[PDB]
Amino acid sequence: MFFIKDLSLNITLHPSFFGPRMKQYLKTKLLEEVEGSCTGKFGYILCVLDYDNIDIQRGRILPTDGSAEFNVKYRAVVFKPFKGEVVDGTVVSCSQHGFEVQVGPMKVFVTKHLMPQDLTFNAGSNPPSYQSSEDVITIKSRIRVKIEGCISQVSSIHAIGSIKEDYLGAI
Amino acid sequence: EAGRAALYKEVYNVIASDGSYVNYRHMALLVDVMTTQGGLTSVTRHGFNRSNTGALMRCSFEETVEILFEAGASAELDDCRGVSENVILGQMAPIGTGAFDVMIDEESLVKY
Amino acid sequence: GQQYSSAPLRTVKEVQFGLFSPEEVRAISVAKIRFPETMDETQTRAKIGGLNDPRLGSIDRNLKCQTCQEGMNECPGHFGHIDLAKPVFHVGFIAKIKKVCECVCMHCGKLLLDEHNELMRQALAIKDSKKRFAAIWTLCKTKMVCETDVPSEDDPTQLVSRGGCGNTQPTIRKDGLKLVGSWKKDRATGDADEPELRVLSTEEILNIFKHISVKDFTSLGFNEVFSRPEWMILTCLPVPPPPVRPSISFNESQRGEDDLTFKLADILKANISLETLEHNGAPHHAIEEAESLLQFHVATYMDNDIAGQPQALQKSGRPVKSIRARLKGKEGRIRGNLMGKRVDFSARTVISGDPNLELDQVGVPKSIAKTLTYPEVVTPYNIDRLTQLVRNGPNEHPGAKYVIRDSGDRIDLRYSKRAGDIQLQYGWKVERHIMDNDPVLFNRQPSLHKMSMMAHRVKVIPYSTFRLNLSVTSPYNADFDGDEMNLHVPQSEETRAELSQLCAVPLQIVSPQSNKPCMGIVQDTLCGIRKLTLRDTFIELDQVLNMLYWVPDWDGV
Amino acid sequence: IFVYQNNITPSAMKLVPSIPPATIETFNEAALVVNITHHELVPKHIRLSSDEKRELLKRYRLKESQLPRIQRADPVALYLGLKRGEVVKIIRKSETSGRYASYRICM
Amino acid sequence: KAIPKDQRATTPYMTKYERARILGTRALQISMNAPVFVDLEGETDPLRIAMKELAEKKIPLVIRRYLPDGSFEDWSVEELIVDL
Amino acid sequence: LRFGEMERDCMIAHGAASFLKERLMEASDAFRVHICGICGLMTVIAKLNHNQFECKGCDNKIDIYQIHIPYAAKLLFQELMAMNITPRLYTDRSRDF
Amino acid sequence: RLVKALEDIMVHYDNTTRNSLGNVIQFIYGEDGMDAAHIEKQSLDTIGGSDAAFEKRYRVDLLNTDHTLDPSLLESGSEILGDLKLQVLLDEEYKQLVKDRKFLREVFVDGEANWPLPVNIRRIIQNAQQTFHIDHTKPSDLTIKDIVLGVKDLQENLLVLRGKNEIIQNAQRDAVTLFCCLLRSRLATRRVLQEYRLTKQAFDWVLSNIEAQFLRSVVHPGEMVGVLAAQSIGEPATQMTKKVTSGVPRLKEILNVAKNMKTPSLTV
Amino acid sequence: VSTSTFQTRRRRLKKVEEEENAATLQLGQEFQLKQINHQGEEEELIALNLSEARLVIKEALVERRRAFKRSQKKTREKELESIDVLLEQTTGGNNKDLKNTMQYLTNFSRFRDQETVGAVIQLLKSTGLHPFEVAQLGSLACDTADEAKTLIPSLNNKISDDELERILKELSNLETLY
DNA sequence: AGTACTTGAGCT
RNA sequence: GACCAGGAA
DNA sequence: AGCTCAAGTACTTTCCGGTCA
Ligand SMILES: [Mg+2]
Ligand SMILES: [Zn+2]
Ligand SMILES: [Zn+2]
Ligand SMILES: [Zn+2]
Repeated sequence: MFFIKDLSLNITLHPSFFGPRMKQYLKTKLLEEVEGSCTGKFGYILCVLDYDNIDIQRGRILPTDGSAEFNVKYRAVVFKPFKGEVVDGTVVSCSQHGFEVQVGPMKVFVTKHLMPQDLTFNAGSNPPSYQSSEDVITIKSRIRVKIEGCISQVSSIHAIGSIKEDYLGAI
Repeated sequence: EAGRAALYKEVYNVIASDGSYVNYRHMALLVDVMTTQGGLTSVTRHGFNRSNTGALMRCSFEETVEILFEAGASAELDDCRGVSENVILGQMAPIGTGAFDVMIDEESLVKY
Repeated sequence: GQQYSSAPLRTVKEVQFGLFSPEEVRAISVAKIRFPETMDETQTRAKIGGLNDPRLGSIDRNLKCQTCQEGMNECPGHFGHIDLAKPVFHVGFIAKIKKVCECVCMHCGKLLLDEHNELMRQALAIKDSKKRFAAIWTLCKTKMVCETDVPSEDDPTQLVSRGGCGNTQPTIRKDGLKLVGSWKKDRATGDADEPELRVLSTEEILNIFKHISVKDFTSLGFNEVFSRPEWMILTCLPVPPPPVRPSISFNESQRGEDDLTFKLADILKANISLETLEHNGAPHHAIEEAESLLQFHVATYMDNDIAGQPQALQKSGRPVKSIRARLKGKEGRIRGNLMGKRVDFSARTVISGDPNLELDQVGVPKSIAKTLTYPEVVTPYNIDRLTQLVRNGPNEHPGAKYVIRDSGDRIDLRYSKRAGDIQLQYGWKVERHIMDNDPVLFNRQPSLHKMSMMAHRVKVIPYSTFRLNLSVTSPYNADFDGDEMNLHVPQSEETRAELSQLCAVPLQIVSPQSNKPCMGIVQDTLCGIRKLTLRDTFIELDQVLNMLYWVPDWDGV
Repeated sequence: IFVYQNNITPSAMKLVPSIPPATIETFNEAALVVNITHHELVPKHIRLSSDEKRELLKRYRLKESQLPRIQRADPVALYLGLKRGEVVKIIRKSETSGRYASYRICM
Repeated sequence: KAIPKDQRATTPYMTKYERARILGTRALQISMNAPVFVDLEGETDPLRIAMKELAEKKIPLVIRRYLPDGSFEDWSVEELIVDL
Repeated sequence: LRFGEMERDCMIAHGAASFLKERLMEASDAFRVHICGICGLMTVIAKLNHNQFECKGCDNKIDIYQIHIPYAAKLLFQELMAMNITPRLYTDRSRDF
Repeated sequence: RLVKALEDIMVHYDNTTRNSLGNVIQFIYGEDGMDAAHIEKQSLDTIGGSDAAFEKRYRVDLLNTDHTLDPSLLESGSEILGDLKLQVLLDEEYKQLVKDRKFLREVFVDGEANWPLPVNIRRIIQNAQQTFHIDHTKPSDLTIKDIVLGVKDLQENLLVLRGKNEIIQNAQRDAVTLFCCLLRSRLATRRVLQEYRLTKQAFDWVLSNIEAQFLRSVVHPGEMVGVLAAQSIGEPATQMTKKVTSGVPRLKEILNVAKNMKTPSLTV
Repeated sequence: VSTSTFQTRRRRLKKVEEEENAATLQLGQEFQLKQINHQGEEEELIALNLSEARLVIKEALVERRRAFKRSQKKTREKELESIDVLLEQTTGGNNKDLKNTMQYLTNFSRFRDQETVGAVIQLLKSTGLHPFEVAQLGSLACDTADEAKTLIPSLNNKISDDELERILKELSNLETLY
């Protein structure tokens, strides 16, 4: 998981920036546009690596307006979860339906029904919890989940998880 | 080759009979164009316009719909190297002024 | 303007022509396309979920599109589809369809010949797609049987098998929109002796084309991805959206639908007759009645000027306007809408010549100077001069018409309450008037020369004629016996550059047409320059002094 | 190279490509009476070696598609015994440059 | 895929069209309040500013010349001769 | 006024490429469409505002480009599609030469 | 038809002339690489004349008391007499001009001497004279080497193609062949010193101007000669009115590549 | 406009099939083992176990702040506070995913110290296991190789219960403390 | 407006 | 707006 | 019946009053 990935990004620049702080404003606009981005294709583009060697290349003057398009070649750390991947995470929310678990940038939600049967919902607890013969699961606790499937919304991926199978659960 | 020769010769004579002078290069080009193919290629609907230039291009002279119909049925792929294609597409053509690209050089932009 | 889109802006690199597989048409379709009625939710003015917009494009000009949400200027069309009750020939490929049947076995779908014949394997190797199809066709048209066993290519005593099927191949002739066959037969090995005579149905030809092998059809002009032969036959009919066939709606209580909307209506109707006719008690000929009829409309919708007689005509007599007809040029989409256009920022009027203009300028009537605009960007260089013109106004001469704010929104100095207290900001645009020494394109048609359109310096002047230097008269072919001339005005900094640097009158003087100058001294000035320079001709001091001063360069000596 | 008076029967005509790699050319005697290559209008054609050709193509960055073409049956092509793919270099006099290089490839 | 500068073969002079596009492009850019690399010595017309940038070879642009085959030579407007 | 076929030639003669485009686009017809990067047609339902795109049936919610062509061509292409011919439009090449 | 048939032809950045298919039409544009505008009729002296007076005009014999440059012509005159080594130079110089004379007579069979070439040399030398107030008396300060090798050099600077390889290099030679003839015929030693009467500095200038003007005279990659050529032929076809069919309908006949022409005719 | 890669794949019309991603080690196209860097040369897939990851972002974010000052001239919970400031100096703040991440990474790393990670990296990258597995093994703490091969099903026959149980033991040694 | 190609049909 | 018809440098 | 042709077809510029849903 948690890959480093070679990527590129076309960026147009208004002529008014064709001054010597050019590569400067470029590398920036890259980090604006790309860093913190999340795409289905590559996942969460987390941190742009190696600022000092970003590839500016030569930029082409577009022909009707005078802006110049650069393909900025770069590389960065990304995070793209998968089905069947096992993740360690922290509980964030908890409800009569299940619990959400924070795994880096993304949340994995575990259904009431994707747990063991004995683990059950305690509405009357602060903060609201899931209790077992021997386990307690609530907002601060740490969980180990099997990612059962992922869904890619706009600037996020969410995913449904399970702790029913072996060696998964509280830790 | 000798065909080309005679071909020019006769074309030159049409122009020069009327008295006018046209520079060699222009007649040469036309004449050369008819010729390079392998023999005499008519400057007509079913002559030059049947070569393997762009579908869209050829379609802009004489056989328009008939051409595009064929273009689809044989899955022609238009290069878009032609003038006319770009004219149809609203793109600047590779024509004079468009025959080449223009880049900023960040380097020299900092040197000055 | 037209609105901002986050989508990446590119240029077309390749155009890849192909054929619609039905599946694709069903797939792009934002609606079928079920009812011949245009709209009128039963008389109630508003579109019917059935023809134009059951999600398609939009009418109304208020009231935005119901798929994208965007309204006329922005929303292109959106395609619909009608499911055809029976397969039908695309009129354009009846041609090719026939020739393919002539090439392949009309029963099994094997190519009639292969690498077992030699001329065949030689045509097969022809690099050019189109040419090879022709080379193949002439070979295969003769072969009148799907042969099972072939003399091998080592010795013709032991006959190697190729593909199955014995079946004789029909001889095929077109009977306008119908393809009909004629099989040799046998009967005591005679025949014919009156051969078998039936008509090839779409559906069968279709099935044969389907069975045609990927490698086989690929040897014919085709492409397994972008155009399979089966797709020369129509089962799913893409329905173009209103912007292609817009209802030109005079006043309000009167539609005025487009010719195509009608032809589709017909197709729709013709399709419903056929559909219910077979789903019901099918009198098996009244079926092939409506079959033919559908095939006809779907034919004449694409092409109505067909060789085989009748011309699908509007009630009135006026024949219907086929899509084909819209395209065949000199007027007509390709030639007259694309290779040429009517254009903005242009003007024309009577010309007359001027002995007092300089060669490369053109006298522009103040009236036109005041109409014609140049989009100038607010900049520190021009900011005051620009503000001056704006305050100056649009009815005044050297003035301006519109101010365009950063927010892409347009200010009309003709009306805008703030047309006085209008305060320019760097980066806005003032569309100002055409002013002295703006480079412009002057052009006298017909335009057979480079030199027939040349860049000139503007000189705004009175009276209503374009005035031009007498010596530039000849490369335009112009005489003042009433001939008008067009003037176009560039809008970009880039384009004026192009004009002044490439096609300015002075540049065009010596010309590659004939390696000589293409304009010179003419008329009065010529007639006079002779008289002037005789030996006889002398000039007194009084006059000489004027003649000298008149030369605008003169060292004053 | 068979030089025949009147005709060669289509029977015999079949035996012509029948012994590769050897190539066989038929020429009508009556044609060969005047040498067309000596005509005023008929400039120097020169057969290029494979090596020679590869270089032409390289130095002009060309696919064979892009080269001007001589038909295989072309009178001069026949004289030189051009086989398809072979390229000839044509040297002509120029009223513009004096001498001029040109190439045609065989169809 | 671009030819190395030491193997360039095109004219080392600048072509009518190259120049017209260079002048036009800069003038556009100047018009759009881009940085000017010259003393506008009372200049105010983006073309004339550009004609002046060109006259002093301080235009930070590059012509990319394409060959029929697709390859190319990049030339600095610095290094192009302007006897044009 | 008509910037006709011949007026075109004359500019091509001049090699005045941009001015040609200006006259053919900004001085007239010019228009913007969104196209799919898979199938090459104007299919895309650009809800450009909620910033959503999609060429359903290509299922492509992601690979979308915008282009500036003359409406007449936009028409011409719809007209061809209407007549079962697909003039697919592509923003990258493959062939070279 | 003409325009539509040639529209996509243009000169590319390698001087090649191609269409949208990148097929070669001319290898060098107009067989000569020159832009049509930069060209004027110009008389190739060398081609005509009696062999008698050709010689009188061009031959220098430093080995012969009557055919030397009289020392009035240049300062070296008195000491140049009998100089064998120099004579080898003039002997190339002359042997070349003669070569050229035969060559030109192979090209222009009729003897026609005027032909449109780039760089009007006549005017250049005129300017040289009026620019440098050349004294149609006092002797030049040129050497035989100055003149002979100056021209030999200037020739190598008339560039039309550029590549570093034999095909391209040869192509360049071809392209330049005719102009070079013109050049050598106008700048032969005797001619320079006796007729034009140039001083060293004048000649130097004349050479430099020639080179420049020549360089000016090549076509600019991008030039759309397709439409240019068509238009250049079609437009004069607009101003149009043994008896062989001629004018407009013969032109029609030709472009059509008509099988059945009106006035077929052999000319034996 | 958005982000592209180096996988030049030209999907001409043929939409589908989009093979599902599982740890049957069928990750994306964008993540097969044969990758290609901007020298065009084929390079192998890069995966990080957190810590290997934490150290990459930390490092890059650091040498980024170094440039932010250059150009301007003319205990885990205790690292959390440290890191939180580094984001405030190099990160555009809106990027709350990085902050969310550096939290998690800081609190879930198995190897706090540089060398220690290199040691892990050595140990695993020698099993020839697919980079994904090699990552997950550095990321997920395990004992019974039953445990291991259950959470990382993709392993299985790839390496013996014993060998993998050896490795696993070595990992728990390097398991840096807090 | 005359030539193009291509269709068509009639005759031996 | 189709379409038809007539008349101009 | 097929196969030859002559005789059949459609197709090859810029401006500025009527009838048709
Ligand atoms: Mg007139
Ligand atoms: Zn819509
Ligand atoms: Zn069969
Ligand atoms: Zn699509």
